[PDB]
Amino acid sequence: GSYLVTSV
Amino acid sequence: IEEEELTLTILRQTGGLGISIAGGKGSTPYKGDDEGIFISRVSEEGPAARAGVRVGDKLLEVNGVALQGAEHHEAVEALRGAGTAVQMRVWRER
Repeated sequence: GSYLVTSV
Repeated sequence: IEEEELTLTILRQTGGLGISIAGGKGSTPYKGDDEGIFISRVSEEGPAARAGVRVGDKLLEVNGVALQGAEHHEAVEALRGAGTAVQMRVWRER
């Protein structure tokens, strides 16, 4: 899996 | 208490909400084995900061719709809508 971060 | 449940309302900016979110179904958990959506960053003096959002808050509901089972992309889409205000219910571990 992947540790996803998104700026919003 | 252990989980404080807060309802926070962000007044949107042309630059956005001033937060980063992590997590989601199928992604690497923000903490433990919890696949929920969490606040991973809050822009200082940004809209979410002014609304009282904090790093580590668990996002349960956005504009009256639960994020239960949401993949990361759904949460991103839910927070990139057209509304000038974003109401979110969060759980905050004290």
